[PDB]
Amino acid sequence: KKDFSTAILERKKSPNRLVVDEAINDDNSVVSLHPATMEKLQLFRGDTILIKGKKRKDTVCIALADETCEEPKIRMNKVVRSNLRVRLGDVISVHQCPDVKYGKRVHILPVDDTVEGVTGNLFDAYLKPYFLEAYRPVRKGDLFLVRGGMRSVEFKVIETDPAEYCVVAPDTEIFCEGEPVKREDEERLDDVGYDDVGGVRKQMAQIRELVELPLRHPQLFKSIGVKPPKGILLYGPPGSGKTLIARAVANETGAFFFCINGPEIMSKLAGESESNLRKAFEEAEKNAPSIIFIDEIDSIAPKREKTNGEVERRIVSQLLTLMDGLKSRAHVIVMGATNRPNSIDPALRRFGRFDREIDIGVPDEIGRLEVLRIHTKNMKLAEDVDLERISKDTHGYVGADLAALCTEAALQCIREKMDVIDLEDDSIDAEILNSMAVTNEHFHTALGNSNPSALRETVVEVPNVSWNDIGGLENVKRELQETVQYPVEHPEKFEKFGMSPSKGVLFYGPPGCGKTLLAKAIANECQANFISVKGPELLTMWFGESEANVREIFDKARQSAPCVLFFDELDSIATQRGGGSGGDGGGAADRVLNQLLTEMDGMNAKKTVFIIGATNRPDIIDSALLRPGRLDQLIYIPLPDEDSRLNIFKAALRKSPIAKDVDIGALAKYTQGFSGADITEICQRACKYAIRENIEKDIEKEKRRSENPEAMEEDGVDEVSEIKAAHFEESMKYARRSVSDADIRKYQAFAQTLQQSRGFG
Amino acid sequence: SNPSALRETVVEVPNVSWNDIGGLENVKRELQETVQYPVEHPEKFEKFGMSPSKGVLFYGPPGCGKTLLAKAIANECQANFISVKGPELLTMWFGESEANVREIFDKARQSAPCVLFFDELDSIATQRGGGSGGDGGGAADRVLNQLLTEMDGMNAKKTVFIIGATNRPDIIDSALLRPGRLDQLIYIPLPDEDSRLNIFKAALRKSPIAKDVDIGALAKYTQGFSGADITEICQRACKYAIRENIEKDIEKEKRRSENPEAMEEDGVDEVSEIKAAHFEESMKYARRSVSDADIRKYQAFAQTLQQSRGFG
Ligand SMILES: Nc1ncnc2c1ncn2[C@@H]1O[C@H](COP(=O)(O)OP(=O)(O)NP(=O)(O)O)[C@@H](O)[C@H]1O
Ligand SMILES: Nc1ncnc2c1ncn2[C@@H]1O[C@H](COP(=O)(O)OP(=O)(O)NP(=O)(O)O)[C@@H](O)[C@H]1O
Ligand SMILES: Nc1ncnc2c1ncn2[C@@H]1O[C@H](COP(=O)(O)OP(=O)(O)NP(=O)(O)O)[C@@H](O)[C@H]1O
Ligand SMILES: [Mg+2]
Ligand SMILES: [Mg+2]
Ligand SMILES: [Mg+2]
Repeated sequence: KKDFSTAILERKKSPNRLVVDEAINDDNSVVSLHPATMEKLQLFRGDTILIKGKKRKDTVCIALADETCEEPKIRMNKVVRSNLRVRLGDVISVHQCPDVKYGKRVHILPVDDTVEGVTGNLFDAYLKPYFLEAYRPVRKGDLFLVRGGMRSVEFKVIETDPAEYCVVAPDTEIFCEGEPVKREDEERLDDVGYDDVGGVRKQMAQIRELVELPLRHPQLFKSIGVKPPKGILLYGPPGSGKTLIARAVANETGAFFFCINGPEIMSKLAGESESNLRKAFEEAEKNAPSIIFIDEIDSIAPKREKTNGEVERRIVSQLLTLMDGLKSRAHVIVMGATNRPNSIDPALRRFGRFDREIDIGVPDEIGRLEVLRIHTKNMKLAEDVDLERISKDTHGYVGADLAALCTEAALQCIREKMDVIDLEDDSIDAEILNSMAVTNEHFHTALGNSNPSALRETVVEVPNVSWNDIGGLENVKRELQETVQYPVEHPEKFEKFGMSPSKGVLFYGPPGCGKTLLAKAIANECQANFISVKGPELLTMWFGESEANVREIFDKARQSAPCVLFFDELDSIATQRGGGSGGDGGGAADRVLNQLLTEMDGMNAKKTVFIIGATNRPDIIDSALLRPGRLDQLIYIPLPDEDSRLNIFKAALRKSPIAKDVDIGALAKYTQGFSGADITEICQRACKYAIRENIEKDIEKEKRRSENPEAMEEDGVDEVSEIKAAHFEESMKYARRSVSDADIRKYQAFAQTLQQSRGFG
Repeated sequence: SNPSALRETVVEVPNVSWNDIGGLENVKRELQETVQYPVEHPEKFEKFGMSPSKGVLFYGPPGCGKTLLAKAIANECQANFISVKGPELLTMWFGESEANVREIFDKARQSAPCVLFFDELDSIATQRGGGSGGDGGGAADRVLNQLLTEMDGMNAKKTVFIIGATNRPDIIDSALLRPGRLDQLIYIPLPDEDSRLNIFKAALRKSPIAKDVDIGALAKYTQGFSGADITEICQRACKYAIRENIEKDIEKEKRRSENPEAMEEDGVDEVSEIKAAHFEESMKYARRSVSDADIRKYQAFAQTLQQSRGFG
């Protein structure tokens, strides 16, 4: 089996599907099909055909024959590619045009920017010389290019007869009647689509199967005897993808789309907001199938505790009544968008309303890369821009932030060219304008000068850490496999033996021994999402979103199953219940303790969700967290031993320029009782010393050359500046253990007597 | 899919029976008198001109089966069971406020007969601080005083029994032990040699245990272990067996794939029963959750718990 969640997105290869390719002819009403492809299509040489494009756009052209066109090719020209909205490499479908429909009229009008420089009737110069007796097929809404000399005027197919498409026979009596098709109309063409949304595939698949399927193929649901949900609610960080995704789905499904912007509704006088809502719903019902996208729904339907006026609760109630009135099932779907899912009134998040919710969260590396590719598809990038590096460096960047980053890169490119650009002149040199290109350094500078927005939001992603990055801890990994991986990859195994596992683990040990890394590594092994939460972050949550922060992170973990919810730095929240119970500063630790235990109680029934903790202070750890049904498994992470420290050094320096004479194993003997953090700080000090050394070396070399320029560039060239043993010796000189010999036997004692904390002392 | 009404109080008869609980014969015998008789036979007490008490407190080492006894006695009497934990009560005040404890008690009244169990009294029933103060503990003080107030009005409802459970009898507020409240005191001891065999059997009553595993043998070696430790031993053993049979199946499939001509021999996946080796390995890492110094103290409290309403 496989994960069939992302199955609707898959394109089903068919004999009628041909890949896009360049044509041998620039004819706009004629393409060229390979003879074999035509035979599969039952077509013949020079036969009109309908090409199915993207965004519900299609054109009509006569297919020729040529053996150079490989089987998975169609050989269309640039104009057809633009009309279909398909770039090279897309997979269009081909259908026949048996009804050639020799048209009596083919209304043709020009575009203003393609007419600049025409001093004669366009009908007698462009249209008639190429259409009369040519029998060129024409598809309404497609821009065919024409030439009548030096100027090239492109006309849109305004109004054919038949209306859809026809063939331009000699009987087509028509001329150019005015210029009403100015180029600015392109703002509503090629606007949005599936290809314009990147970084979301699971959410996009969910939206498509909840919106497009009920509206295009309701027969499936009717036969299965299930009524599909009518309420969808997109939510996520501001600027992520919501309004784009809604419009993309609406345009791709080809259903009547009505946008109800919250500010627009609330900016009108009382009695017009409700009137507009009623009109929108009525029009959607009349023109079914339909979609009603309510952007910024939080403004028109905020939490009832926050809304003050009566003409706001009235609008909320009107919206609720209208949604309740949609149970007629007139192929109408109401989709929402709100960055504040909790700010929404609870009534909306109920059956018969917005009951199905999709979280358009922060994208991962591949998503950011795809977003950047989408946004830079039009910019004049140079041949040395590496978007992979930028995507790796852009952590916490939503799509809007990436678009702003591209814009800032372009601006920085302009600033570099400001020296050769004079602002006083009302016009800029054409050659200078066309020679501006965005380089990688511009992007790096823009990224340095740009800041992320969704850097505080919880991130649900598979960590990149593997077992290799962690040195030693073989037994800990061996037991973690049993505790986590087996009940996830093989859940039925436990049911076979009639015994359920435990969904809780606690890591206790000296600081810097690799407790945070183990959680990430085990998540990576099981390919399960990882949610990182720190005690300091939890403590500020109560002074803020309050009760709905811990509940929210746990709900997110539930929605993201399988998951590994890690609570680092339990030394603060899990502080043992004070004997003199009191205070509000610790009344937040008591909250993050009791409310957290309450959620732990309800989490054992979810399955495939494991709650892992980490504490450097097992003495103060609340004994309640150790209860069965909670973090009861206790795993001790010891200080690395002689063998483990070699692995730790190697991992810390797995990508370092270390010299050939450095004995990694030698340091292990001298560094005993040092945590992994100290072992990494040793390497950091060594790297800093090497940087100092090679900085001084390069400075001395350049100063030697400048102290008599006649001195030529000798064979001496900048070297690796590898980390010599001297640097490691100097680092070990200042290196100091972060765990004392008196603070290790105590950890051993707690390893012995930790779970006994639920009783007396 | 995720549930929605998973935080709401559930008023249902638990599925736990006396069989799931090992040992504790005397505790069950006295619980019958304390609970079942005044419910099934209410007129009996009126016949003798003496009313019973609607309060019980379970105090003992953790993992000895205090939560299970309440559910079992509810199941025996076919009475509804309402489970409330101290951590849940503490967050109620920062929320619905006064109308959470009142609401659970009203629900218990409406659901009579009922067994209102307050697990984890170690937090709400924290002894009234000598230096009374603070708002973090001002929630424990609330869930204490407001709870006692409801207990006072609950003795007239009849067929409603309030049971508590505390692993820290030292800090238990002396007010909860007053007559008209949780005044009956029942001590749940650590299981003895005979009880541990029953606990193992119950934990493994639906397990594939092999024919050579001596359940009684483990009982001798595991002394001072709570029932939770006895169940974690079985959990470790099951995990080891899962590892063993996972590796066995992987090796078998890899053997077949390392030359597909090798046919499917008579060897087929077996029960993968829990062999004695798994139990030995589990006992290797098994560690008591109750120390020998933290059992004599429970005995001392069994002796001198109800004397907490006076001085120290
Ligand atoms: N996944 C994406 N792929 C491509 N462009 C994107 C993507 N996400 C965002 N953008 C770009 O960034 C813009 C901002 O996103 P938008 O769709 O307005 O977000 P929003 O969630 O509706 N914002 P708000 O209502 O202010 O919280 C879009 O209009 C695109 O130009
Ligand atoms: N076993 C290890 N192998 C390799 N690097 C390690 C190891 N342990 C610690 N480190 C390094 O030291 C850093 C700190 O350790 P970390 O994994 O954050 O432990 P922690 O328990 O979260 N520490 P603290 O929050 O300070 O108590 C890691 O991110 C690594 O760079
Ligand atoms: N007498 C017993 N017989 C069988 N299983 C038992 C017994 N005592 C404890 N257990 C097992 O151990 C688990 C924990 O015991 P439980 O009945 O929750 O005691 P508790 O007093 O609520 N513990 P705690 O809240 O940790 O102080 C039970 O759910 C059973 O799985
Ligand atoms: Mg929006
Ligand atoms: Mg930690
Ligand atoms: Mg209890």
